[PDB]
Amino acid sequence: MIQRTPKIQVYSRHPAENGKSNFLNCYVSGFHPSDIEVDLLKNGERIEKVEHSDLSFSKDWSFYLLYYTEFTPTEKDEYACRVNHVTLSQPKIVKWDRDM
Amino acid sequence: QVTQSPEALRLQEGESSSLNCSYTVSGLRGLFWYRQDPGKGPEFLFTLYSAGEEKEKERLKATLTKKESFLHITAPKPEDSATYLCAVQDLGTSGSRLTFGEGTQLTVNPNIQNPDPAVYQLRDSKSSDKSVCLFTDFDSQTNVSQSKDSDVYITDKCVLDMRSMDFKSNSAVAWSNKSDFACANAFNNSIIPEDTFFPS
Amino acid sequence: MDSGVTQTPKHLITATGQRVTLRCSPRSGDLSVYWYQQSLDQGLQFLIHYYNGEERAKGNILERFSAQQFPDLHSELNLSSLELGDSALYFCASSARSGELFFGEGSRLTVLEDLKNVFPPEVAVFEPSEAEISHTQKATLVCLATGFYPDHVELSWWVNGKEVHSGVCTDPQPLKEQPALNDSRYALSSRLRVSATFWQNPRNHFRCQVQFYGLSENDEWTQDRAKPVTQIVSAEAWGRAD
Amino acid sequence: HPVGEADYFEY
Amino acid sequence: GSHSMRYFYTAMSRPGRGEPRFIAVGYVDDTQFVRFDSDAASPRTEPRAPWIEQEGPEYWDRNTQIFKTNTQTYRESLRNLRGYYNQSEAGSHIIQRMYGCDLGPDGRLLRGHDQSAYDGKDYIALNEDLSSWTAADTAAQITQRKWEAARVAEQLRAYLEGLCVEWLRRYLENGKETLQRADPPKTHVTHHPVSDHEATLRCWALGFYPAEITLTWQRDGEDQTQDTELVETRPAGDRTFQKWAAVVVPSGEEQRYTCHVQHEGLPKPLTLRWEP
Repeated sequence: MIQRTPKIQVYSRHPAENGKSNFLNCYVSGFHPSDIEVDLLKNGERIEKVEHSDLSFSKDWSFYLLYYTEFTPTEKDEYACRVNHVTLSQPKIVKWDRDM
Repeated sequence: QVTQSPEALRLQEGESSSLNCSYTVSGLRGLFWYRQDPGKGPEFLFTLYSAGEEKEKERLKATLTKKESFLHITAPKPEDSATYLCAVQDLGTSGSRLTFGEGTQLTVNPNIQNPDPAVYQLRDSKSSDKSVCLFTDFDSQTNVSQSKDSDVYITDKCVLDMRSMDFKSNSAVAWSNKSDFACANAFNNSIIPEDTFFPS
Repeated sequence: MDSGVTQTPKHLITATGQRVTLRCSPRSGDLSVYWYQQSLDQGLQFLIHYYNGEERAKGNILERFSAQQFPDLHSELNLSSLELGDSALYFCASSARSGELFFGEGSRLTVLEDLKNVFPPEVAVFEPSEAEISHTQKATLVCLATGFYPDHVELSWWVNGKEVHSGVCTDPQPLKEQPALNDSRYALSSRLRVSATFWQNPRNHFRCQVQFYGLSENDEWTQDRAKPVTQIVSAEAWGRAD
Repeated sequence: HPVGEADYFEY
Repeated sequence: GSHSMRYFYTAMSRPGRGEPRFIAVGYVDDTQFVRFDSDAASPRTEPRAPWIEQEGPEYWDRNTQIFKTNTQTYRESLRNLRGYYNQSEAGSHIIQRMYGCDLGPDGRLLRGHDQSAYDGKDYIALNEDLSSWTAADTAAQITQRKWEAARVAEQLRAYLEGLCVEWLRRYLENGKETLQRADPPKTHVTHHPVSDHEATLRCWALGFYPAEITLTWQRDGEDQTQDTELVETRPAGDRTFQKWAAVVVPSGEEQRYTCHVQHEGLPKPLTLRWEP
């Protein structure tokens, strides 16, 4: 009951097109307690100025929020989301792939 | 936010009336009725919470609508004379504060069974020849007029209740600090019942 | 009757520019204190609200007014730099868990320009006319409280050492002895009516008591008469068979 | 619009 | 159609003995519209939706005063709770509360809610009758007694049936065209080979509002359920939502699988297949 681990999805706002401006989303949900660290990455390196939606919680009491930033996907560049929460021994990295 | 009507009520004993309290509030937490006697604090009467709720205790009955509350007083007695205060709590504000109306000041004019209107002269007990004039036992419809003479002091009418022998009586007092002041002429400015007893 | 809320002092008379403190104890079991003000020809106005030692909400209380709730749960309201328009009834209430507000008996404040015009009442008792007794078989005594300033009097009737309420009525308001004068002194009258038989007993004793609220013993007095302190003035009458 | 909590609404 | 309003409260204590943080968020369906955060010098309720900006200063002060008072009282509640459960000062705990009203297609109230949790677990909840309580344990029973003595249920009921419904109808009218318009999902099926167990058939639903949706795979006209991977409904960031459902298929048998989507914006369920 005490603590719940964050569920994580990395994804684009619109379907990915190699020349077209988009938004990169990392949605974190299902966690407790409420303190969480989320970073988006480009080629393994941290993306500077990211925005997030305000923290709220679901019907089962677990917390959720969205991290998002503008990006233009290419065939070359790697994108990913890095998350830490009290429940994790080391930060959890989840790669972005445009098929999920 | 809370408006009561009428401002002042002047009823006869036995004459029913209903006192209005209009309210505007974001959401009604509770509507309150209080009674305040002169020189006293508001005394709790009723609380009503939802449209269509009624509460009754003896001669008083309070009802509630979306827009206002009524305090119905049935066949009121002299004892019912007081200021009746309406107040509301709001669901849109924290705590339990009341917002009050300005109240309805009710006076119930008592029935007088057997009026025996008379003006008597009373003498100080101590004393050094001091005196008072008492207009007493007049009916419910006669009233005591003020004097334009600054050296003559005349009180308002006042009802005494001798609960022991089911007997009420009205009276007013007149006195003057000097010069030809006979009780025969004391209440001269008032309409005086033609049957008033004047002892010699 | 009385709710259980205790408010002191019942009466305050003071000068402009001065400071007063009013006291309130909530009902036993109530943890909140609300302060209200009632000015003449005006309804109750919310001032300030406390819960369990903490300020909770604030009405249209002036900056020169201040209050606190103590660990006792009792509360003090402070009014400073007093003005004439501060003259009013100040009520406190405590709230019940169930929501209802229960009020105290109030503190009445009178603020005067100065206190040189404060006067206690003289009181006299006027004996029933033989004519009334003969005509009605009843007997009315009249009490007169005269020449007092300001308005703060409580008149009561005492028959054989006990206070009576049956057969008495006293004027709802005092009379201005000199109505055109702003600081006019007041007069007040009261009647007690007994049976002629009751008055015709020389062992029956009647006393009119007027409690006057005036200066607070600590207030300064430079005048040549006696300091018009809070005091009771009485007059009395014995029965007459004859 | 939220609801206001009256006195004594603590857990 | 059907609509709801919900306020979510969070009151959480800090280590040692610092001042607990109170946060309030208000929602119409899946649209946030207000926020208050007590962790500031001069905290104020803030708009989070265009249609609430038109509300005058008195509206905003009423909100702020409710939330500022709650900041103080929810602190005492946190102390009360750590007494019930014999928990020490340091010492981080959380009261969560959700309440509000649901409206049917007619605009009349279907049901009210008031629900509390302590440290992420159900603690006390207002029953459907809006007049009685369901308490999780003996500690919540102590809370229930306090709340029965203070007639909390009756006052909440009055709110849910009036003020709640009245203001929700206002926001719905003022925010119509966004709140009262259902965007249907844009749907397609993708095909990703993997050789071992052959291929993935992923069924997408994108750009839909509101969030409520059903995505299921059928084989020969039969709900698969057991071997279907369902992803959590996620926000696209532009106020719409996204969801997919995928199954692994034995290659040249794609045509016996159908995807089914149910949504408020769809007059009937869509039956979808893989397009070669």
